[PDB]
Amino acid sequence: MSKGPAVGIDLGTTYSCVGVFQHGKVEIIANDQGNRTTPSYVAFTDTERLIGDAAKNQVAMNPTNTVFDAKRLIGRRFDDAVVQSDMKHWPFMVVNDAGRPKVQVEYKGETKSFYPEEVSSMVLTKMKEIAEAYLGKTVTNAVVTVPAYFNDSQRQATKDAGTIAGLNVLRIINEPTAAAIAYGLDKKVGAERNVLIFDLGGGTFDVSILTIAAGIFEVKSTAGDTHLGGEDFDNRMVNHFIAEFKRKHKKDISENKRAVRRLRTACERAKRTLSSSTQASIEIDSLYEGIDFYTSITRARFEELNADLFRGTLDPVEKALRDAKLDKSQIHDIVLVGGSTRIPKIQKLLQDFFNGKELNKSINPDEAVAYGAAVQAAILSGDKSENVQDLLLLDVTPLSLGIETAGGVMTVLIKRNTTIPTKQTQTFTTYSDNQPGVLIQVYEGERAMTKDNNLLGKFELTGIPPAPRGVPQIEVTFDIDANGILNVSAVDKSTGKENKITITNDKGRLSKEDIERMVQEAEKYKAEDEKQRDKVSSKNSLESYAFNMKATVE
Repeated sequence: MSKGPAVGIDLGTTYSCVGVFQHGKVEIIANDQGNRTTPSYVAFTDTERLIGDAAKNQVAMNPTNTVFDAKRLIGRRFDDAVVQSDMKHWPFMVVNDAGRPKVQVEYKGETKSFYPEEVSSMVLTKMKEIAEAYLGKTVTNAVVTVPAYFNDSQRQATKDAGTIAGLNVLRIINEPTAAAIAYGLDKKVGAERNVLIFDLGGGTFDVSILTIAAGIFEVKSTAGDTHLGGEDFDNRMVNHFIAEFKRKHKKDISENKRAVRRLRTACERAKRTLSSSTQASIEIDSLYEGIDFYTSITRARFEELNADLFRGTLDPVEKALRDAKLDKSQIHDIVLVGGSTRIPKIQKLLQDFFNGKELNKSINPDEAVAYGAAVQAAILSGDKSENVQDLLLLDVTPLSLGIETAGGVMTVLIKRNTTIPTKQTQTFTTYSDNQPGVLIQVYEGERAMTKDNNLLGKFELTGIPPAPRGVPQIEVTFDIDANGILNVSAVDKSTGKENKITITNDKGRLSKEDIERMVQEAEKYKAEDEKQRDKVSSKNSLESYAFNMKATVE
């Protein structure tokens, strides 16, 4: 049963990467031309379909038929605005075939249209063969990564792209998570940990704040820039020089395209140099009108030229940190991913922002994602990962615990991940005037409304002395002992009367899967939720009725 291990793939916008976990080590597969990453390009000519390095190298000559940025369409509807705004930036065509987009090209003389998922399948196919060449055995099982903001639609389209290329997609995990996995930030289990994934690619920038605990991943917030990346920084260097030329020789090399191409390439190499040297040389023989161009930029002017672009970097970090509701100091880990994160200045800013905290960057930033996806791929096929046999780990709550408050809303008493033997208490009041009593109803789950969580038990507390709405004081208590049992009790603070219910939290009633499946939903609905997070107000208990009364309109 050793006919094909597991394959991890980072389906990136501009480039893609495929690695594999073999012999207790991750290995990033180089392609047929020696590259670790492969351009996500698919060119169509009158004699063949090109993919990867080969397609991209001829883009200059066959612009209208060399497609790229398919990841920006995947799962979307032709009328999506994001799509309408992007189309305006591409050489090739996008047509609307019954609601969904299709790139149209001239292939072998004929006009052809392709769904995005297919364009991607072509990328995954070259990726698949890259692996099969290295492994010498057919590749079938693969983990494909995707951005955290992607919606169900996009996830399924990314998944269809793999099955179209004969790939069985074990699972789709988020790029921020895959990154964390590559750095084994999950296997560090103990206290709850917050992780900020700082991803700066060739043209995409994404910030993610993850909370890991008990090997479970929850996406707290996402933020970034969908049109910012390395390319942009090179541009800053390219115009710099165009001007410098026009100023030295009173000649604008803009007319000539090849001149510009040559310029942009020289700058691309200089940027790389600048990440590890304080200067970079620029030598182009007969750049424009026979004129030779020989100069050199200092990291300082490079930084000066992208000054705003670089600092702007922290805004999405700040935003993300806010939407995640926590201070910079509450971040346990910072992870660097994306080629652009090699730029000294970017690192300086990120680190000076966190007061010198150490940055996780040892793993090639371009491979981190493909790397982790490869690691996650093994575990789902056969890989030693039983850390729960050394002694006694840290027992925390699997799912948030709580009670229904007027309106049918969830009010947590003990959020998930709280150490195990703890008792949390909170006070409530009646909703309407002279309320007979309150209905205590224990709920579990991570969603905002109780209808979206699981009901574990309920008990009433009658005998509340008639009082103006908001006067009675009921002290609810959630007590969880060592062995995991939950005891929910309510006390009317004006009399001493109480009532309790013991809930059997014992038995593997929740597998790793259930938790995740549920956390994923909570983040998939973080909006309807963070917005429903304003429906009513306060902590008051319903007139002794579960929100299982008559539902109304839309």
